[PDB]
Amino acid sequence: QVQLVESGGGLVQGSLRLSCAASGHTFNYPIMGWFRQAPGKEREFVGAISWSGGSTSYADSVKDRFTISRDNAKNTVYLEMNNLKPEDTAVYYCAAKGRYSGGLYYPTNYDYWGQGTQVTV
Amino acid sequence: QVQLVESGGGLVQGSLRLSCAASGHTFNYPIMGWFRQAPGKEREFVGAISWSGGSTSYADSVKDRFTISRDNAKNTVYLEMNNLKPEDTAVYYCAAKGRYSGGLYYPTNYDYWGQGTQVTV
Amino acid sequence: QVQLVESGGGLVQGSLRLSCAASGHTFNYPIMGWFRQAPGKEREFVGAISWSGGSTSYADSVKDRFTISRDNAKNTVYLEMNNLKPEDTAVYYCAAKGRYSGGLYYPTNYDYWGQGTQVTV
Amino acid sequence: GNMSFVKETVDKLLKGYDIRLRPDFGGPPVCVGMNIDIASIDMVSEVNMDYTLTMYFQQYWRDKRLAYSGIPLNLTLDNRVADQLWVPDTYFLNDKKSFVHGVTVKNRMIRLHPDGTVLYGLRITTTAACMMDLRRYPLDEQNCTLEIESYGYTTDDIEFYWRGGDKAVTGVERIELPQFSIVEHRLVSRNVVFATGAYPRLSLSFRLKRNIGYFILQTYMPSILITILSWVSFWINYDASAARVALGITTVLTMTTINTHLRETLPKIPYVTAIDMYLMGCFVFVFLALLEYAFVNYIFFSQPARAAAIDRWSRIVFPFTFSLFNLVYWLYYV
Amino acid sequence: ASIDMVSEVNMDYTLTMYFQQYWRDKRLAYSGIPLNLTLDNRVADQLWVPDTYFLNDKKSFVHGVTVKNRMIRLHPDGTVLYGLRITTTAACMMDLRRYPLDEQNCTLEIESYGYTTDDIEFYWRGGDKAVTGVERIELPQFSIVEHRLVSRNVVFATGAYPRLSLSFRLKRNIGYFILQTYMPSILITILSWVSFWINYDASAARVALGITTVLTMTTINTHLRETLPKIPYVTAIDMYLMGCFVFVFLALLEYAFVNYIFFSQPARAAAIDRWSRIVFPFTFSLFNLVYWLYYV
Amino acid sequence: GNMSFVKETVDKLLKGYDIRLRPDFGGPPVCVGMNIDIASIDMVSEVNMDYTLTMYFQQYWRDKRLAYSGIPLNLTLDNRVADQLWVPDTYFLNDKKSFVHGVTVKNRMIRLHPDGTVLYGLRITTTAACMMDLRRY
Ligand SMILES: *[C@@H]1O[C@H](CO)[C@@H](O[C@@H]2O[C@H](CO)[C@@H](O[C@@H]3O[C@H](CO[C@H]4O[C@H](CO)[C@@H](O)[C@H](O)[C@@H]4O)[C@@H](O)[C@H](O[C@H]4O[C@H](CO)[C@@H](O)[C@H](O)[C@@H]4O)[C@@H]3O)[C@H](O)[C@H]2NC(C)=O)[C@H](O)[C@H]1NC(C)=O
Ligand SMILES: *[C@@H]1O[C@H](CO)[C@@H](O[C@@H]2O[C@H](CO)[C@@H](O[C@@H]3O[C@H](CO[C@H]4O[C@H](CO)[C@@H](O)[C@H](O)[C@@H]4O)[C@@H](O)[C@H](O[C@H]4O[C@H](CO)[C@@H](O)[C@H](O)[C@@H]4O)[C@@H]3O)[C@H](O)[C@H]2NC(C)=O)[C@H](O)[C@H]1NC(C)=O
Ligand SMILES: *[C@@H]1O[C@H](CO)[C@@H](O[C@@H]2O[C@H](CO)[C@@H](O)[C@H](O)[C@H]2NC(C)=O)[C@H](O)[C@H]1NC(C)=O
Ligand SMILES: *[C@@H]1O[C@H](CO)[C@@H](O[C@@H]2O[C@H](CO)[C@@H](O)[C@H](O)[C@H]2NC(C)=O)[C@H](O)[C@H]1NC(C)=O
Ligand SMILES: *[C@@H]1O[C@H](CO)[C@@H](O[C@@H]2O[C@H](CO)[C@@H](O)[C@H](O)[C@H]2NC(C)=O)[C@H](O)[C@H]1NC(C)=O
Ligand SMILES: CCCCCCCCCCCCCCCC
Ligand SMILES: CCCCCCCCCCCCCCCC
Ligand SMILES: *[C@@H]1O[C@H](CO)[C@@H](O)[C@H](O)[C@H]1NC(C)=O
Ligand SMILES: *[C@@H]1O[C@H](CO)[C@@H](O)[C@H](O)[C@H]1NC(C)=O
Ligand SMILES: CCCCCCCCCC
Ligand SMILES: CCCCCCCCCC
Ligand SMILES: CCCCCCCCCC
Ligand SMILES: CCCCCCCCCC
Ligand SMILES: CCCCCCCCCC
Ligand SMILES: CCCCCCCCCC
Ligand SMILES: CCCCCCCCCC
Ligand SMILES: CCCCCCCCCC
Ligand SMILES: CCCCCCCC
Ligand SMILES: CCCCCCCC
Ligand SMILES: NCCc1c[nH]cn1
Ligand SMILES: NCCc1c[nH]cn1
Ligand SMILES: [Cl-]
Ligand SMILES: [Cl-]
Ligand SMILES: [Cl-]
Repeated sequence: QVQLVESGGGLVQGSLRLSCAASGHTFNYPIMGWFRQAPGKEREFVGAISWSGGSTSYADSVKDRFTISRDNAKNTVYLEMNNLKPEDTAVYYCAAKGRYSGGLYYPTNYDYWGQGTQVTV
Repeated sequence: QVQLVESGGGLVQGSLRLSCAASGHTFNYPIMGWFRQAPGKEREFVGAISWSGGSTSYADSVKDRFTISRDNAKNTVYLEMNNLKPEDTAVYYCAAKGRYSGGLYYPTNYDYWGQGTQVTV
Repeated sequence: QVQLVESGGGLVQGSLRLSCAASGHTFNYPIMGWFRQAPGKEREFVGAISWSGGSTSYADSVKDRFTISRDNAKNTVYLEMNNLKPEDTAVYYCAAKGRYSGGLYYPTNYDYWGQGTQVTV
Repeated sequence: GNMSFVKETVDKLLKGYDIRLRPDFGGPPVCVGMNIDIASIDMVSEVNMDYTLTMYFQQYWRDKRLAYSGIPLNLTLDNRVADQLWVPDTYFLNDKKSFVHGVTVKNRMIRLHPDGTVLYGLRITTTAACMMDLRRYPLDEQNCTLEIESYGYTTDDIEFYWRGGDKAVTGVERIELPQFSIVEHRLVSRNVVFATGAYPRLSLSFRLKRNIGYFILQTYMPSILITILSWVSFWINYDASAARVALGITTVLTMTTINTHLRETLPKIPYVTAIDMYLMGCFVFVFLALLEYAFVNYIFFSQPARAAAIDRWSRIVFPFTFSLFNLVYWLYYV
Repeated sequence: ASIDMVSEVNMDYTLTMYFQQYWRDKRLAYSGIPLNLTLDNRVADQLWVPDTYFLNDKKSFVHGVTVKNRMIRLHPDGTVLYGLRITTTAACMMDLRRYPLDEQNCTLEIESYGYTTDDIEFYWRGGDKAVTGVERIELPQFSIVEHRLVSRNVVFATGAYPRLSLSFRLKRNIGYFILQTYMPSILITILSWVSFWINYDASAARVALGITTVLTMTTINTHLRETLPKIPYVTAIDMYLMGCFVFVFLALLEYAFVNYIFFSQPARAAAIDRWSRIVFPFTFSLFNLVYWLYYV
Repeated sequence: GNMSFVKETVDKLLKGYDIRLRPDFGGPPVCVGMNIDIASIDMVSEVNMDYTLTMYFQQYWRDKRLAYSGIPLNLTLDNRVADQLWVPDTYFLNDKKSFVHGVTVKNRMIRLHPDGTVLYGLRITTTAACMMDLRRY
C-alpha cells in the first residue's frame, strides 16, 4: 500500500526538476520508475531508482540529459529534466515496482501509479 | 488424553456464546474444532482454532457470523454464535485434532469429542 | 571379558528372586538376558534388561508374571519369578549380548553364559 | 479389474506420446491449477533473511493425449510414470535451495482422470528469501512470500490459477514457530514481464508478527537489572571510592557486552533497531551514574553538603527518569 | 539401530532403522522351486513397491555403501519382503515448560504418498512386536520410558490415506544439568553470603562480592537460553536461575542498607548482618525444597 | 496446432543429429551470445574471499541442423530436450561451487527459432572467488 504525489512539471520554452513523494509500505516496493505517455503512443520507460543504494537506470533517449535521485528522509524521488527537447512532450507518471515483479522497463510490472504531470515545451 | 466440556447452548428466538473447556495433554492436540450435526444429515465443520497462535478457520455458512477464540489460562475455547438463523439447528460438538492427523475439515481426523450441546432457534 | 554368577534358585512348591551378578567389561555388553532350558527342549528366551536405562523385554509365557531389573552399583541383574507354574521347570541361565550382536531373542547372539541354576516346582 | 486391460489402456496413452510438447502445443495455453498444503515452517533466519517451508505442492491440468474410456476409475499410477509425461516447468523464483523428499521413493503422486486431467503432487522443502525490515526489531512484522512461476513457458503457452481460489492453500494453522505468530496469508495471481516475454506468477504471502517474550527474558530484563544495579552506588558512602567506581565500571562494561553480543545475532545492517535504541538509552543511564560519582568525588572534600545533596537527588531522579524513558519507548514501539 | 541425536534447538531427532515392508504380488508367484529367492538388490527397480514416506521427516536417506542398503526376498506365493536401511531426521515438537525435568513424545508418522485406502492398507506386522531394537537406543541425556504402535486412516482433500505411527516417551536425565547449571548457581549464591561475615567497613570487598555474584548469575542465565530455541515462555531452569538472581541481588542490597546506616546506627547495622547469616541460608533452603518438590 | 505435425518436424530435426559435434564443426566458430539477469547477491565473505550470486544465464547461438519450415512460431520445448542437443561448454573460471536449481524440474529453458537459433536458459547459484584488499577495511 504506497501513495505517490508528483510536482514540478508546468510549461517552459532550460532545466526542470520533477519530484515524486512516496508514503506507506515502501520497503516491499524498493524501485521507483519514471514513465511518460505522448498522445497516441504507448507508455514509455524514462528511468528508475532504488530507494536503498540509489542504483539508477535510464532509457537511451534521456541518457546524459535527465538525472533521477531521491532522499529517504522525505520519502521523495526527483527527475531533473535538463537539456529539454520538443520530443520530451508527454504525461510523465511515477510508479513503484515490487521486489519480484519482473524487468524495470515494463510498465505492467509496476503497481502504484502517480496522477501524471503534463509537460509541454 | 484430553477431556472437553462445553456449555452456553440453550434455547433462544440474538447473540450467543458456546464455550469448550479442555484438560490433560493439550500439547499433543494443538487444534480444537467445532462441528454440528442436524437430525439425519452428516457431522459438519463449523470452525477450528489453534491453542497456540489463535490461527482460525471457518466454514462458508458461518463466515462473517460466528467467531471462535480461546484463553490458554483457563484451557477454554468459545464459539460466539452471532446473527443466528433457523439453519443453525443441530447438536454442536467440540473436538481435538492431533498435530499430524490430516485436514481440519474432516471429523474422523479428530480424537476427543465433547458431549454435544443441542441448540434450537 | 565378562563373568556372570547367578543365585536364588532352589526347590519350592509362591514368589522367588533369581539374581545375576556381572563383573569385567560390561560397557561393551549393554544387555543381560535370561534364558531357560527344559530337559530335551531347545534353550528359550525369558527376558532381557539393558544395564543403562533398564529397557526391559519379556517372552509371552512369562509376560505379567516374571519381572527383571538390576542395580549398576553392585553390577547385578535379578529375575523376580512370581506366580510360578509346573511349565517353569528348567535350567535358568544368565547371558550378556554385545552392542551389535543381533536380536534379543536368539541365544547364539549372547557371549558370556552363567553356570545355570536348576529350578523345579 | 483386468490388469492386462489397464496395461493395454495405459500403453496406448503413452504410444507416440511426445514429452517435448506441452498439451495443446500451438493452441490455447494449458491452464495449470495449483494447491498447496503447508506441512511446516521449520526456521526463520534474520541473519540469512530466509525461511524454510515444507509443503505438498499439487498441480492440476488437462492433457487430452491421456484421456481414456471404458474405465470408470481415476488411475493412481506408480510415481515413476511422471518421467514419461509432460509436466509444467514450475519453479520458485525466490528459492535459495529446494528438494523433493526421496524416501522411501520420490515423494511424488500421479493420478489420471478419464478426461485426461492429471493431478501431480510433490513433497518439497524450500529455503526461500525473505528480505526483512529490522528497524522495529524485535517488535517487527515481516511479509514473507513464495513466488511461483513458469521457467520457460510464457502466458502464450501456460496460465496459472489458485485452484479453489482463496481456499487453494491449506495448513496455515499447522505452522508452529516459537518466535512468530502468522497474522494473515494472501494469495495473488499476476503476469510478470521480462525481456524473454510475459510469464504467469502466483504469490503466497504470510504476515509474521514476532513474539516479544524471548527478548524480555534474553535482553530487556538483564539491561533493566544492570541499570538498577548502577543506582546502588547512590546509597553507598561517598568515601567508598573503590566500591562506587567498581559499581560504575562493571555496569558500564556489562552494558557494552550486551550491545555487542546482540548485533552478532543479526545481519550487518547499517541502521539502528528498536532493541539497539533501548540498550543505548540504558548505556547513557549507567554512564551518567558513574559521572555522578566522579562529580561527588571531585567536590565532597571542599563542599560535603552539596555532595550529599547530589546523592540524595540521584536516588529519586535516576529511577524516575528511567521510568519516563521506559514509558516513552514502550508506547512508541507497542 | 539407533537414535543418534535429539535437538531441542531444531525440535527434531535422528533415527537409523531397518524398515521392512511385506505384501503379496500374485504376478511374482512361482512354482517348481521350494526356496525363497533372495535376489540382487537392483531387481527392486523392476518391481512395483509401495510409495511409503515419513510425513514428519525433515531429511532422510537410504544408506548406499557398498551397495544400496536394500533387500528383496520373493516367496513362491508372490509375497515380497522389501527391506531398506534408512537414516531419518524427523520433527519432534517439544514442550519445554518443565525443562530440564521434562518428558517428550517423539513420533514417526508412516503414510502412503499417493495411494488412498481404496488402493493400499497398512498394518504393523506382528502387532505390538512389529518394532524391535528399542533396547538398543543409547541417548546419554534420555531414557526411553515406553513406545507405542498406532494404526489409523487420515483424511485430506485428495482422499483417505493409511497411517502407522511409532511413538517414544523420552524422560530427560537430570545429572548433566545438576553439574552444568544447578550446582554452579548454588555455589555463586553461597559465595554471596560470605559478605555477611566480612567487616561492614570493608566496602570495596563487600561490594565486589555483590557485583561479581549478581553479574555471574546474569551470564549463567543468558548462556543457558543460547542452548535452546527462542521460546516466549519460562522453563523450570529459568525459574531456578531467576530465584538465585533475587537471592544474590538482595545480599548486595543488604550491604547497601548496612553501609547507609552503620555510621549513625552501628548496633542496628551489626544486627542486620547477624540476621542475614541465618535468614539467607534458611530461605534459600526453603526455596530449594519448594522448587524440587514441584518439579520432581 | 497439429501436434503430430510438430512431433514429425521435431523428430526430423533430431534424426541423425550428432550431439558430439558443435554447429558448423570444421567451419567458422559458432558465435554464442550471453545475457545475464541478476536475481540476487546473497552473501559477501571477507573470511572466505567469495560472494554468492543467483542469476538467469542465457546463451544464444545458431545451429542450422535445428532450422525448421512451415511453422511460423518459436518452439518452446520441454527442458529435457537439452540432453539431445549440442550446447556450449560454458563455465565460470572463478567459481568455487555452482548448481542449477532443480525444483520442480531442472530450471532450464530451450526455445527454438525457425532459422535454427537456440535460446538456452539456466537458473544458477554460484559461489565465486573475490580476492579482497582489506588495507582500508
Ligand atoms: C506481502 O507483500 C506483497 C507485496 O510484495 C503484497 O502483495 C500485493 O498484494 C496485493 C493484494 O493484497 C496485490 O494487489 C492485487 O493484485 C491483483 C493483480 O494485479 C495485477 O495483475 C492484474 C492482471 O492479472 C492486472 O489487472 C493489475 O493491473 C495488476 O497488474 C489485482 O487483481 C487485485 O485487484 C483487486 O483488489 C483490489 C484491492 O486490493 C481492487 O482495487 C481491485 O478492483 C481488485 O478487486 C489487487 O490489486 C498486489 O498485486 C501484490 N503485489 C505484488 C508485488 O505481488 C501482499 O499482499 C503482502 N501480504 C501480506 C500477507 O500482507
Ligand atoms: C504420543 O502422542 C500421541 C499423540 O500424538 C499418542 O497417540 C495416540 O495414541 C493413542 C493410543 O495410546 C491412540 O488411540 C488409539 O487409536 C486407535 C485408532 O483410532 C482411530 O482409528 C480407528 C480406525 O482405524 C477409529 O475406529 C477410531 O475412531 C479413530 O479414528 C484406536 O483403535 C484405539 O482404540 C483402542 O484403545 C482404546 C483405549 O486407548 C479403547 O477405548 C478402544 O476400545 C480400543 O481398544 C485407541 O483409541 C490415538 O489414536 C493416538 N493419537 C494420534 C493423534 O496418533 C501416543 O500414544 C503417545 N505415545 C506415547 C509413547 O506416549
Ligand atoms: C475421480 O476424481 C474426481 C475429482 O476428484 C471425482 O469427481 C469429484 O467427486 C466429488 C465427490 O466425490 C465431487 O465433490 C467433485 O465435485 C467431483 N469433481 C469433478 C471434477 O467431477 C470423481 O468422483 C472420481 N471418480 C471416481 C470413480 O472415484
Ligand atoms: C520361506 O519364508 C517363509 C516365511 O519366512 C518361511 O515360512 C515360515 O517358516 C517358519 C519356520 O522356519 C515359521 O515359523 C513361519 O510360521 C513360516 N511362515 C509362513 C508365512 O509360512 C519358509 O519356511 C521359507 N521357506 C524356505 C524353503 O526356507
Ligand atoms: C520469435 O522470436 C524472435 C526473437 O525474439 C522474434 O523476433 C523479434 O521480434 C521483436 C518484436 O516482437 C523485435 O523487437 C525483434 O527485433 C525481433 N528479433 C528478431 C531476431 O527477429 C519473433 O517475433 C518471434 N516469433 C514469433 C512468431 O513470436
Ligand atoms: C507487551 C510489551 C511489553 C512491555 C514491557 C515493559 C517493561 C518496562 C519495565 C520498566 C522498568 C522500570 C524500572 C523501575 C524504576 C523505578
Ligand atoms: C533428583 C532431583 C535432584 C534434586 C536436587 C536437589 C539439590 C538442592 C540442594 C540445596 C542447596 C541448599 C544450599 C545450602 C543452604 C544451607
Ligand atoms: C483381459 O484383457 C485382455 C486384453 O484386453 C483380454 O485379451 C482378455 O480377454 C481379458 N480377460 C478378461 C477375463 O476380462
Ligand atoms: C496432422 O499431421 C499428420 C502428420 O503430418 C498428418 O498425417 C495429418 O493429415 C494432419 N492432420 C491435420 C488435421 O492437419
Ligand atoms: C568525559 C570525561 C569525564 C568527565 C568527568 C566529570 C566529572 C565532574 C566535572 C566537574
Ligand atoms: C528504585 C528506588 C527508588 C527509591 C527512592 C528513594 C527516595 C528517598 C526519599 C528520602
Ligand atoms: C513505570 C514503568 C513504565 C513502563 C511502561 C509500561 C508498558 C507500556 C506498554 C504500552
Ligand atoms: C526512532 C525514535 C525512537 C523514540 C523512542 C526511544 C526512546 C527515547 C526517549 C527519550
Ligand atoms: C533499587 C536501587 C537500590 C536501592 C538500595 C537500597 C539501600 C537501602 C535503602 C535505605
Ligand atoms: C550456610 C551457613 C549457615 C551458618 C549459620 C550461622 C549462624 C550463626 C549463629 C550465631
Ligand atoms: C535443605 C535443602 C533441600 C533441598 C531439596 C531436596 C530435594 C527434594 C527432591 C524431591
Ligand atoms: C510455575 C511455578 C513454579 C513454582 C516453583 C518455583 C519456586 C518458587 C518458590 C517461592
Ligand atoms: C556498546 C557501546 C555503545 C553504547 C551505547 C552508546 C550510546 C551513546
Ligand atoms: C539475566 C537477567 C535476569 C535475572 C533474573 C531476574 C529475575 C527478576
Ligand atoms: N520465467 C522467467 C525467467 C526469467 C527471469 N529473468 C529472466 N528470465
Ligand atoms: N498422503 C497424503 C499427502 C497429503 C498431505 N496433504 C495433502 N496431501
Ligand atoms: Cl535447488
Ligand atoms: Cl529427504
Ligand atoms: Cl561446482
